[PDB]
This record gives sequence, C-alpha cells and structure tokens, in this order.
Amino acid sequence: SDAPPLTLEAIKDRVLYVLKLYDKIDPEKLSVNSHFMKDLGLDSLDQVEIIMAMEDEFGFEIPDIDAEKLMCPQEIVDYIADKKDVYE
Amino acid sequence: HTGQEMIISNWHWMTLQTVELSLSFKMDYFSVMFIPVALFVTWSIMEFSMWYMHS
Amino acid sequence: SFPKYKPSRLATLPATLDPAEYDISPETRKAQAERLAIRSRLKREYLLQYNDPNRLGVIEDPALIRWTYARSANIYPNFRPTPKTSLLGALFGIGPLFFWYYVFKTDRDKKEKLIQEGKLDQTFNISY
Amino acid sequence: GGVHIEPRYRQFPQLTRSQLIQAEFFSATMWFWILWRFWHDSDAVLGHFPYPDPSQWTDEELGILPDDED
Amino acid sequence: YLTGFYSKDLIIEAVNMSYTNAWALLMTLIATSLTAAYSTRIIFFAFLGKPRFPP
Amino acid sequence: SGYTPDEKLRLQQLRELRRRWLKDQELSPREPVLPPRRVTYRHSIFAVTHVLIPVWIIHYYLKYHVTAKPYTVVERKPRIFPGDTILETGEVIPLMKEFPDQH
Amino acid sequence: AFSAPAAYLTHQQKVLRLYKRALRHLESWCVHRDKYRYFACLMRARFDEHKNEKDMVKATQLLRQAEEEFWYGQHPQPYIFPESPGGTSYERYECYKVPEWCLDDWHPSEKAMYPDYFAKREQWKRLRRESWEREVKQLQEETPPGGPRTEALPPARKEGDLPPLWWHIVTRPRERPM
Amino acid sequence: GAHLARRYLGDASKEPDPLRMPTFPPDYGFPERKEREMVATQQEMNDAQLMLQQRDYCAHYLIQLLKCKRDSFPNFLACKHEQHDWDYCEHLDYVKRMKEFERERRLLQRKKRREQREAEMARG
Amino acid sequence: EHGHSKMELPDYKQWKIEGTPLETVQEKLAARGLRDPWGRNEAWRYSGGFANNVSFVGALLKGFKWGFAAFVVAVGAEYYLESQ
Amino acid sequence: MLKIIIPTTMLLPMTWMSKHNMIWINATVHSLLISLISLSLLNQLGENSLNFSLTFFSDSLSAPLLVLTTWLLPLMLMASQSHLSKETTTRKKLYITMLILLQLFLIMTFTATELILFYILFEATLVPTLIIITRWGNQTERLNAGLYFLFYTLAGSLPLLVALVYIQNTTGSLNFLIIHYWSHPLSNSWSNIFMWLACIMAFMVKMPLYGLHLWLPKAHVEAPIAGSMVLAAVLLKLGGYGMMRITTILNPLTNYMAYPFLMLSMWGMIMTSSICLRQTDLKSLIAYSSVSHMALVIVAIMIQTPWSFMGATALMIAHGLTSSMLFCLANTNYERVHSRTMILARGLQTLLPLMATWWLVASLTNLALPPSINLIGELFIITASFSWSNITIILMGMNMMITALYSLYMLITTQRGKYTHHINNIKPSFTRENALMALHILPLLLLTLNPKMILGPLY
Ligand SMILES: CCCCCCCCCCCCCCCCC[C@@H](O)O[C@H](CO[C@H](O)CCCCCCCCCCCCCCC)COP(=O)(O)OCC[N+](C)(C)C
Ligand SMILES: CCCCCCCCCCCCCCCCC[C@@H](O)O[C@H](CO[C@H](O)CCCCCCCCCCCCCCC)COP(=O)(O)OCC[N+](C)(C)C
Ligand SMILES: CCCCCCCC/C=C\CCCCCCCC(=O)O[C@H](COC(=O)CCCCCCC/C=C/CCCCCCCC)COP(=O)(O)OCCN
Ligand SMILES: CCCCCCCCCCCC(=O)SCCNC(=O)CCNC(=O)[C@H](O)C(C)(C)COP(=O)(O)O
Repeated sequence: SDAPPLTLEAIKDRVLYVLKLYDKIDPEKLSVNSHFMKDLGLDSLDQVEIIMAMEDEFGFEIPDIDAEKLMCPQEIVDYIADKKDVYE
Repeated sequence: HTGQEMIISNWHWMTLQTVELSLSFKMDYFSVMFIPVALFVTWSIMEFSMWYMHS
Repeated sequence: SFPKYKPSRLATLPATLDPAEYDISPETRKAQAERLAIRSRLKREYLLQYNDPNRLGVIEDPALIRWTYARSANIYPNFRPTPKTSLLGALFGIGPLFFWYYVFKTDRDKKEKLIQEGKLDQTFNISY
Repeated sequence: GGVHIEPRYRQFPQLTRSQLIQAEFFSATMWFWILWRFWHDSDAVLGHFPYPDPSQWTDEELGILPDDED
Repeated sequence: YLTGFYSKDLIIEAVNMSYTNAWALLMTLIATSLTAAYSTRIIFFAFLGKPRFPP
Repeated sequence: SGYTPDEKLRLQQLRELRRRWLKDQELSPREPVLPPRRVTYRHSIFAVTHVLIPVWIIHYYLKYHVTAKPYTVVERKPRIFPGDTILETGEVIPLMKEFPDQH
Repeated sequence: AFSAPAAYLTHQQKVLRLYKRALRHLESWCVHRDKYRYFACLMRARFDEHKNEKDMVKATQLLRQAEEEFWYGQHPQPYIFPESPGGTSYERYECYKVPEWCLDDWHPSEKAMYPDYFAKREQWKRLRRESWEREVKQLQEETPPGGPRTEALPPARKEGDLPPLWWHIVTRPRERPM
Repeated sequence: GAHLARRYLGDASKEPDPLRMPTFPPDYGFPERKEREMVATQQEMNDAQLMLQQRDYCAHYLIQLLKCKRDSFPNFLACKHEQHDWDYCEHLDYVKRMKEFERERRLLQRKKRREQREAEMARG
Repeated sequence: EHGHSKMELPDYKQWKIEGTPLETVQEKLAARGLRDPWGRNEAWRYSGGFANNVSFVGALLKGFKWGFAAFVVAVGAEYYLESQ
Repeated sequence: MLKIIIPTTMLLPMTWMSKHNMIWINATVHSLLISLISLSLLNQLGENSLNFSLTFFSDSLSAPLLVLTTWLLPLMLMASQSHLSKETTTRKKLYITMLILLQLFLIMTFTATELILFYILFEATLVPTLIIITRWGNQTERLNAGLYFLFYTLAGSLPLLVALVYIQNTTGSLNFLIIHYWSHPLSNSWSNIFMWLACIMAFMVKMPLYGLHLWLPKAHVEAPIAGSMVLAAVLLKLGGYGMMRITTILNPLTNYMAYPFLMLSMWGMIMTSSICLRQTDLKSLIAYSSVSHMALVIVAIMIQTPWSFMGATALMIAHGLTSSMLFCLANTNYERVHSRTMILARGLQTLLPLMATWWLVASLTNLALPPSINLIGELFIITASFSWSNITIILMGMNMMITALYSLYMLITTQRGKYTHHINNIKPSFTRENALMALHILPLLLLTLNPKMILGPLY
C-alpha cells in the first residue's frame, strides 16, 4: 500500500489548493471559515461542482444527503477527516 | 533425451470384485512437460504476491 | 422522444422514471410523514435497546419471529381446499412421479427386450 | 527491499535509472531476438515450398485422353 | 518468433486447411482480429494519453 | 439548506469524542509485553532436510517395495531405430534400403 | 450516511441529484479531461437555461423528460469509486472489523499485554456508564409526546452531559482495521 | 479457396467431393500404372513406433530425423538437413494429392462433355 | 520505515491553461459565450513530465535502435567469422 | 458377543452409584472403553459370518453400524453436558440411563440372528427416544413431534409383525441363516404382493421414504441435541439394515414391485434438496438433507446390485457421522444465540475462526467431496443406478448440484458476511465443543484410508 497517513492540515491544504484554482472565487478573499452561499455568492450548481471536485481529487465519493449540506471548507475538512479516521 | 515414459502404481487402495483402484500416477509427455511450467508460473506468482499482499 | 423503458418482473421500474412522486398532493406528504414517523419510532426504540451498557444479550426482534412463524408454523391453519390449491397440489405432486415412472418403464422394457433378442453387445459388462 | 520514493502531488514521479536501463535493455533484447530469428529463418514466416498451380499441369501426366479414345 | 507465435500461428494454419465447418473458420479469424483489437485497447487506454489518476 | 445548529453541535461533540477514542487506540512503547520462556548455510540445510531426505525415502520405497510387486512400475519400451545395437543381445538392426536421395 | 433523512426530497434536491448523476455519467462517457470539461460546460449551459422558471407545474413537467433522456444515455457501465457501494473494493475490509466488546472476552494472560490500553478502556467504560444514565433522562425529557417524528438526535446541552446514543458511533473498528 | 465457391455456387456435379474420391478406375488415365514404393518395412516402423497417422510413405525421413534427435541430444538444433528432407517429401506428397484432385476434376469434365455430345448426337 | 518526510505542496500560481490543449475547449466555449471555471484545476495533467506523449506505434517499437544496432553487429560478426 | 452387552448393562449400576459431580466423567470414560472393546468386531471374514451363539451373530454389515453405535455415546454425553448444567442429579442420571438403554437396544438389535427378536428390539428402541424427545425438549411442540414419531413408526411396523408370524407359520423358521439358505421365489399373486408391502413399508417409513417423512423434521427440530444425533446417525439406519436383511425372501417380486418406491425416492431427493434451499431454520435444513441422503440409500437398496449394497453401506456410515457433526455445530450456535434461526447470527467466522473451520470441513464432507467415503457411497450408487437405467444420471446430477448449492449456502449465511451488531454474547468456543467436532470428523478422514471396513458383506 505505502499510503502516507494523511493528516488534518494536509487535508486543509488540499481543500484550499482545490478551491484556489476554482476561478469563480478570488483566492485572496477565501478563508477556511468562509461560507459559499453568502460570503462568496456561489450557486447551488456551483456548490455541487466543488463537491464533485473534492470527490475526484480525494479518491472517495460523498453521498448526496451529506454533500448538499457542506458550505464551508472547514466542515468539508471535518467530514473528510471523520470519514478517513484522522487523529491529528 | 530418450523419450522415457512411465506409470507408477505404488499404493493399492481397494479391490471391488474384478476392479482394482490403486494410487496411480501417469508421467507421460503431457505431465512431465506441464509440471515445470506450472511450478515456474507458481514460483513467479508467489514472489509477486510476497509484495502485492504485504499488508 | 426516446424509446420507452418497459418494466418487467425481474427488471422493475426505476425510481426516477416512476410517476407516483411527480403527482404530489398534501395527502401524499402526510403519508410520507407518517411513514417516517413510524420508522423513526422503531429506530429510536432499537437504539435505546442497543446502547444500553446493562444489556448482555440479543435484541429480540418481533418482526423476525413473526416472519418465521408465518413462513413455517402458520401455513396449515390458514389453508383451505379450493380448486386452485387442489389442482396445483395434484399436478405438482403426482405428475412428475408418473412421468418419470413412464420414462423409466419404457427405457427398461426396451433394454429388456433387446436383451431377449440379443442385439445389445454386453461384452466386458462384468460389474453391475 | 527497494529505495525510498516520496509522493509528488501533481509532479512527475521519481524514476531510478535502474528500472529505465533494465526496461530499455529488455525491449532491445526482444527486438534483437525477433530480427535475428527472422534473419536466420525466413521460411517459417513466408513458407519454404512453392504452391503448384493446378491449371498449368498438362493433361499428359494427369491421364486425360482427348475425348475420343475411351 | 515469440512464445505465442509458435502455438497460435500453427493453430491458425492447421485450422485453415482441414475438412472443418466454415463458420468455425470465420469465427476463429474474427476472434483473433478482436484479440489484437482488445490488446490495442488495453495499451492505448492504459499507457498513451495524459494522466487521469488522482493528483 | 445546510447544517442546523443542533446538528453542528452534535457533530462537533461526536467528532471530539471520536478523536479522543482514536488517540486512545495508540500503543505505548512498553505496551506489547512478551513473557519469555524457552525449553549459503540456510540453503545447505534446506536442500538436506527438504530435498535429500524425501529423495532417499521415495527411492527406497519405490525400489524395494513398489517394484517387488509385479507390474507396479512399467516403462514404455525405448524406440528402436535402424542402426542401433541392443545392450542385452548385441545384435545390430539392419539399415534401410538406400532410398533415392535428391535434395 | 451520517445525516438523518427527511420524509421527502424537495424539487431542488431532485434537480441537484440529477445534475450530479448526469455529470458523472458524462465524465464516464468522455474519457479524456478536455472533452469532459467542454461537454460539462455545455451540460451546465443546457441545465441552467430553465433556472428562473416560476410555475412548478412546468418545472415538474421538466426534469421528467430529462430523467428519461438520462436513462436512455446512462452509459450501462459507469465509473464507480473503489469504496463506493458498487466499487471493486466496496466491502473488502468488512471481514476485519472486530467489535470492541470482543476485548471483554480476552484471557487474563492476553490482557497482561497492553495493560495501559485496557486501563484506558476501563476509564472509557466508566464514562459510558455514567453518560448513559444521564442520556436516557435527557432524551426522555426532550422528545415530544407520541414518539419522535424524525431520526435526528439532539446534542449535549449541559456542561458534563454527553450526546445521547454516542457509544456505537464513537467507537468503531476503523476504516481499515488491518 | 476458389474451388469451394465454384462448387457451392456453380454446378455441384461439375467437380467432385473429397468424401467420395476417387470415382474413376486407376487405369483410366494411362495403362503403365506405376506403383508407389515404400522403403520402410512394417517391423522397423513398429519398432520406431512413430504414430498411426505418421506411418505414411514419408516415414523413412521421419525415422532418420528421430535418430538424429536422439543421437545429438544437447544440441537441439544439431541437424536440419534430414528435417528439411522430411518437409520436402511431405510437400511432394501434398503435390501428388493435388494432382489426384485435379485429375479427378478434369476426368469428370471430360465425362460430362462425352455425355453431352452423345445426348446431342442421339437427339440430332 | 515509512514515507514520513512532510511533503510540501506546490504553489497555485504555477498551473496555467497556456501550453495545453485546453485552449481549444476555452475558445469553443467562448464562441458560444461561456467559460470553464475548472480549466486550471487539471492543467497539471499537461504541464510537467506528462507533456510529451508517444504514439501507439512509437510505443510499440520501444527499443528498435539498440536492438537493430546489436543485430547488425551480430550479423557482421557472424559473416566475418563463418567466412573462414 | 456378551463381552459387549454385559458392560453396557453394567453402565447403569455404575452411573446410578456414582457421585453427584462425577457421573459425566465415569460415563464418558467407560463408554469410550466399550467402544474400544467393540472395535474388535471389524475383523470379519469372506465366509458366512461370526456366529457367536444361537441368539447373536455378526456380519460385516452389522460390524460398522455396531462400531458407530458404540462410538456415538461418548459424543452424546459430551454434547448433553452443556444444557443439563442446571438439572438435578436424579434427572441427569435418568437421562444417562435412557441413553445407555438406547445403546443397549441398538446393540442387541443389530445382531439379532432371529427376525422376531430383531423386530422386538427394533420396536423397543422407540420408548427411550420418545421419552428423551418429550421430556428434555425445549420447545412447546415436542409433544406433537413425539406423537408423530411414535405413530408414523408404529403404523408401518404393526403389519410387519403379522407378516413375520405368517412367515414363521409357513416356512417354519425365522432364523436368518435358515431363511437365506432355504429361500424360495415368491409367485406373482395378490397375497404375495401384500406380504411384500407389509414386510417393506415398516422399514421404509423409518428411513424415511418421501411422502412418509413428515415426522423427521418435527422429531429432529424439537428433540434435544443428543436425541437429534441419535436420530440422524443410527435410528435412521435401522430401516436400511432391516430392508437389506429382509429383501432376501422377496425376490423376484421385488424387481417389478420397487417401481413406486424407486420413483418416489428419485423425485423426493430432488424435492427435499430444493426444500433445503429456501429454509429459515438450521436443524430443519439438516433434517431435510438427511431425508435426501436416505432417499438415495432407499434407491440403492431397491436396485439390488452388489455395488448398490456397498455404496448404501458406505453412505449410511458417512451420512450418520456427517449429520451428527452438523447437528452438533447447530447446537453450539443455538446455545449462544438462543434463537435457532439461520439469518439472525451472521459473520461468525470473524469471531470464532476454529468453529468456522469445523463448519467448512463438515460442509465439504456433506458436499460429497472426494476421496471421502461420502463420495465413495454416492458414486457407487450412481454407477449402479446408471447400470439400472441410463436416465437416472439426470436426477442424480441434479441432486448433486442442489446438494452443493444448499451446503455452501448454509456455510456462507452463517459464517461469511458482516457480523450482526446487536449480539454481544458470543463467547469464545470452549474446549469441549472443539473436542466434540474433532472426534466427529477425524474418524471420517481415517476411514477414507480403509474403505473395505465399511463396504459391507458384498465387498
Ligand atoms: C508395537 C505394537 C503396535 C500396535 C499396538 C496395537 C494395540 C492393540 C490394543 C487395543 C485392542 C483393541 C480391542 C480389542 C479387544 C477385544 C478382544 C477380546 O474379546 O479378547 C479378550 C482378550 O483380550 C485381552 O486379553 C485384553 C484386551 C483388553 C486390553 C486392551 C489393551 C489396551 C487397553 C488400555 C485401557 C486403559 C489404559 C490405562 C488407563 C489409565 C478375550 O478373548 P478370548 O475369547 O478369550 O480369545 C480366545 C483365544 N485365546 C485363547 C488365544 C486367548
Ligand atoms: C403416499 C405416500 C407413499 C405411500 C406408499 C406408496 C406405495 C404403495 C402403492 C402400491 C404399489 C403398487 C400396488 C400394486 C402393483 C401391481 C400392478 C397392478 O396394480 O397393475 C395392474 C392391476 O390392475 C389394477 O391395478 C388392480 C388394482 C386396482 C386397485 C388398487 C388401488 C389403485 C389406486 C389406489 C392408490 C392408493 C395408495 C395409497 C393408499 C393410502 C396389473 O394388472 P394384472 O396383470 O392383471 O394384475 C397383476 C397382479 N397379478 C399378476 C397377481 C394378477
Ligand atoms: C405410515 C403409514 C403406512 C401404512 C402401512 C400399512 C399398509 C401395509 C400394507 C398392508 C398391510 C397388511 C397386509 C397383511 C399382512 C401380511 C400377511 C400376508 O401377506 O398374508 C396374506 C394375506 O393377505 C391379506 O390378507 C392382506 C389383507 C389386507 C387388509 C388390510 C388392508 C390395509 C390397507 C391396504 C391398502 C394399502 C396398501 C398401501 C399402503 C401405503 C402406505 C399408506 C396371505 O393370505 P392367505 O390366507 O395365506 O392366502 C393363501 C391362500 N390363498
Ligand atoms: C449523458 C447523459 C446526459 C443527461 C442529460 C440530462 C438532461 C439535461 C437537461 C436538464 C434540463 C433541466 O435543467 S430541468 C429544470 C428543472 N426546473 C428548474 O430548475 C426550475 C428552478 N430550478 C431551481 O430552483 C434549482 O434549485 C436551480 C436554480 C437549478 C439551482 O438552485 P440553487 O443551486 O441556487 O440551489
């Protein structure tokens, strides 16, 4: 396997890396506590697009009932860490 | 080299009236040719699996 | 337009193509609410019985006992002799027996006759 | 058993020279064997005996009489 | 002049000139063509295009 | 849409407890305690206790027990060609009849 | 999996799920990245052209022929992630998930090893023993009469309280126990 | 193949079928009627125990090849002259079989022409 | 011994659509009047060592040069040795 | 043969005068010693028999069954040791006394040189079984099961008594040797047909034949573990032994009188194998598997060829051992689960690995895997029936396929998969259960080395 034990700050770096390349939002204004619907003015379809982007980049897929209620990068990181059982 | 051919019936299992069942091995061309090929393939596969399923 | 999907017994209609949830009325919403309510009640009871540290046994499930009783021990008392049941029983319990008996009887008569007339070539047939 | 190779995250993975030279050597060995075998024996690929044409065979060796004798 | 040649080529030649069913001949030829085709598919889709695996 | 405040609080508390448990799953350096108690060379001994001994046993069993009974081991008679000589008799097989050889 | 479901899906939920499924199957059809991006943008264009419709009768008339169109070109062999309920490694590790309570049956000789782990286990067991007695009362006093209407559970409200029914959720074998 | 297309698309009786050949007497062609020769006897072919399908008129070269392969064992490609001779003789035998096929075809052709001419003469 | 080295991610300014076949996609989207927001996200698939691709035929004859050189040398040696 | 019967009788004063906490040890030890003594009967000769006296004789057909009967008692005591923990001393001693009486009656039955003595003991073996089923039974349906088991057997067996006394009146002797030496053909008549039916149905109801098998699932499900093993292992073989003994006088009537029973068995094997597939209970599944195997044995006995007899004897022994092991495993699962349902407990292989290994071995043996004696008997019967008629192979192959299917289904449902979450009383398997399974399985893999010991007198 040789899979490195991915950690929370690594996960947060990956989320910020994926988001900063989404040109619809400005990287300077984004924050790890920033919202999507209000603080960035993103559409629901756009939110689905980021959810699928994380799906593709992390190699695991999020169920719809859990994906539609993620609106901040911090809770995305929390969900991924809970799914993959990360300590620190 | 020669074309040696042989069948070995070592252990006589049981006799049912006029039928005799014994542990008989046939070592014909097919067997003597397929033993090394299968053993070589199994050796390579085992060496590969020593790495594939270390976890 | 596109070719229609015709559902069958072994290929049922998909949920998305089904039209029941596209005709939406308040009573349908009430029915869904009641279904969710009873499901949540059962789930809450199960979880209450599930996380108890004092419990050291198997959670008896009334549905499983009911299913087993219905499958095994409740068939005869609800059985009635009707033309459909009687006909199906007679067929499925008598027809195969007589069919196989006829087949084997004809085969053995043919073999036995060939034995009498002598064109069977039973050479080397020692074990029997 | 091997060497330490670290992930890259959107960069090309590290390549040790050993695997590259081994792969190139084995591909070259295969192609050299194919060329050598073909050069030494061209018969297996194209046949070693011409196919006779049945139309050219004269009627004399086939025992055909000119429609009058028998 | 590879390992599969010495078997498959002779198989095809022996199949071609025996008093056999013609449909079997046609299906065998189409089958070996499709064999080459799916080997091509594997190689092309697994070793040629731009990478598509997770970052 | 989105998380309700009750849902957020419950998820946060559950996550904290889960992380605490997962950290508790670790092993200290002293955690595995093993109570001790006892009552070319590698290939050299391997070929001795795994190859040579079975060869000896099989050879003995075949050559003084299997062949003692009749027809237990029967071998295909070797091919005889024109030109060879027989060990048992010494006679020579006559050759062919000089077939015409061109190309 | 984590979140409790509602009695029904709103129209927005259905639209979003159809959009996600259509994009997934389109990506499955178009193997390469550039083609996928081009046709995904085209799909988004043809998807948002009816965004501002007002009457729900016509919107429900839509998303019905759309479902039929999706089912006609659904790529009968879609791409499924390895851990998904259709993937190649869906339930691969389910044979390794050993329940925690099994550790209660270990022989004392086996419990001699890993002593600190078992001490922490006893601490956790005592914590659960108190927390359960608090949680039953909290849930009894919080639920409405006639039984719960949804399978959503409240969090812990006091200081020393813990979320109700947390023992099963908090302790699990792992994602990959071995 | 063309012969199969000719038989299954033209006239069936025009050219023969492999099952029933030969249909004409051997002496129809020429009266000398030379006999095929076999240089390997029954006993030595049995002793070499080649095969049941390998005991044909080409057996002597096969026996020589087997003798070579048994003699010079470690050099598995030691002798190819006798191998080439065996293939050459097999090719000759295949040529003779094709000669039989073409002879049967042409003789059936001439028989059909004779029958047609006789029928026309009787009618005329 | 495992892979613990604290890998650093690259910067996000490096990935640009320029020099990739995403220009055709972007131009054909702008022709009908749209754009791809995720265009840069996959630019890494065309940027680094993955930029140069080999055709199927070119991939097939992986080592023709070395094999042909060895074959020519061997044939020359055999010709000059057997001719003796 | 008194060297075997007398110690079995002495087992009763031994167990009654034993201490309150040492009955199991003494009973197990001395029953194992009795089995060791009874092992000497296996040395048969190609000639007639081991005629011990005017009352008892031993053949090479009675020897394997006698050895199995003597060997089953220690396993019965080891299996019954679990659920009788909270039982008073007197009732435990009564249970052991009933088991000992059952063993004694079976031992006296299997030799029984005279047919009336054989019938008397073969009906006497019915009382301890009924008492065991009806008294130490868990469910409330044990009473109906006991009534069914008693009456189904007795209705068939009552005309057998009349047939036997009539045969004694006409022929003049019911000793088996005189019967075999003085046998005469039965003419084709209505009276002879009814004599055949009376002599045959008594043994056919006990195997049982398809259509008369309704008592077996009830008796096997409702009985305790020891009752289940003694039913599946030995008490079913009584019909086979009796018919192979008595069919020596029914020729040549049997050639044309076997058709209804042959057809019934060759279709009931398929029917019961299919029934095994859709079953919500374990013990019922093993019971129906036993019914299928006994139907195959019935077919073999009715064919009446030497290979049929050899395969029938081998199949009887193998099926007895395998069914006893399967019932053991089901009982160990039920003791922890307390429910007796296939799908309530799943994925037990992750929790109990060695018991999963035992489950796999038992399923493989029941699957008729070579070179186990199961397949030896199976294949002998297959070849004999093929010689009888070439179309039997279709039914036999269908039965084999369904047997493999339901065996692997039973293995997979209870061993593979994800464990049930709400069950946390799966304690690790004791040493007693593992020893019980080992003692069940090792004799099979040992007998596969010397098949001639269980191939019957026609070897
Ligand atoms: C190196 C050796 C390798 C092989 C070892 C083989 C071991 C064999 C031991 C097992 C014996 C199997 C049981 C068979 C015994 C039944 C036969 C019995 O009826 O014979 C009796 C006689 O048997 C022996 O005398 C006693 C047998 C009982 C002892 C068995 C030995 C092992 C038992 C150990 C049990 C407990 C061990 C210690 C526990 C703490 C009386 O027969 P009888 O009708 O007069 O014979 C007349 C012919 N005469 C006149 C020639 C004598
Ligand atoms: C249900 C679960 C299974 C239970 C057990 C089933 C097995 C018992 C079934 C009986 C088997 C066959 C019995 C009789 C077979 C003889 C052949 C005879 O029946 O066929 C013709 C006979 O014709 C008629 O069948 C006469 C008998 C008719 C009356 C019998 C009842 C038939 C249906 C009843 C079935 C009920 C069975 C279950 C009862 C509970 C032949 O004519 P013929 O050659 O001249 O006479 C032969 C006898 N001779 C030579 C001595 C003169
Ligand atoms: C699980 C339920 C199974 C039920 C089994 C019961 C049925 C068994 C078959 C009938 C049993 C009775 C047979 C009589 C006992 C045999 C004695 C005998 O054969 O003697 C005959 C006498 O034969 C008879 O008397 C038979 C009469 C039978 C009357 C009772 C009928 C019972 C039911 C019969 C039909 C059912 C048969 C099949 C049942 C299948 C199972 C349900 C010879 O007469 P003689 O006087 O010597 O004549 C010589 C001078 N000419
Ligand atoms: C290869 C297979 C191809 C399959 C193609 C499937 C068919 C494609 C064409 C589908 C046609 C439609 O769009 S059907 C159009 C369905 N009707 C509506 O969209 C009306 C109002 N829509 C909303 O309100 C939504 O929420 C929305 C504004 C979209 C988002 O909102 P947010 O994000 O703010 O939350």
